[PDB]
Amino acid sequence: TARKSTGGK
Amino acid sequence: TEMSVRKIAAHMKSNPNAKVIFMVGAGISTSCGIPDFRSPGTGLYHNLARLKLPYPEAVFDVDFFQSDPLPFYTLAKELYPGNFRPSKFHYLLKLFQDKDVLKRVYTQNIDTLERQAGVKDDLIIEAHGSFAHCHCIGCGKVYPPQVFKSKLAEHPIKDFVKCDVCGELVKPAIVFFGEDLPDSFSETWLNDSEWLREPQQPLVIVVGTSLAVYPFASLPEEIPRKVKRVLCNLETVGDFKANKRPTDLIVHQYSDEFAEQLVEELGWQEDFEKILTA
Ligand SMILES: [Zn+2]
Repeated sequence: TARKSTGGK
Repeated sequence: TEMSVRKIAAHMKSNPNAKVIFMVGAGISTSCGIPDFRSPGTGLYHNLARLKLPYPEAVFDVDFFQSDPLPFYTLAKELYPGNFRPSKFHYLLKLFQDKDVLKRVYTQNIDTLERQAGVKDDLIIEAHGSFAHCHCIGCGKVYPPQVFKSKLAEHPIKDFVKCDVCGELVKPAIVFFGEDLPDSFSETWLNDSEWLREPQQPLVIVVGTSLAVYPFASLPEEIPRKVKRVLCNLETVGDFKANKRPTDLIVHQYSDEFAEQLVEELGWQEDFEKILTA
């Protein structure tokens, strides 16, 4: 599922 | 500062059997001598700063790692457990555990200083991985950490570890930008979220994080509105800024100072000092 990032929603 | 710390103690003394979830980031280890890595200079990141990256997050970016593994190797040498002493705040987590009011600590840090302060493995969620093992960034094949730790001691660091199946680079199972988080993170948050939805009121305390890194930064807005949230941070950030709730408690304090003030508001100084002196 969830991948690490500085962005998002 | 004062009033919001009183209100935290007020909540804990009026809900004595309730447990607390902590969510923490790099701010709780700055006093230990681990800076927040985007700003280099004198100290831990000194020799990373010399041959320096095209962007601040390059050292924990899997694409940059692929292009040049030496900067991360150099950083990792400094970050293996055993280099640092946990902070007063880390030991506050151990004190909450001793008092049976620690539900979980979710940490974005890879310094494992929660563990090193004595928090039990069951109560720690290392959301961005750790040095406990290594993995191929291609295969995903798992390796013991010693394959990597041994290269870190060599002068100089060259011929980086590669996968014995597909030949891609192997590294500690720390979550770089661009990589998936460990399954235990989402699975445990799903369980603790249901527990937060179940009259001893729990409490969630967010400490020392800019809430700028996802998906970890999604956790505060997922706290139920009926559960009190605390932010202890130099500035109001994340969902506490974008979507303030009336019951939110803000503490603009350094994390060690917050630990000291809360411990003695709770009346736990003598137990805390015993922990600190060991
Ligand atoms: Zn592989």
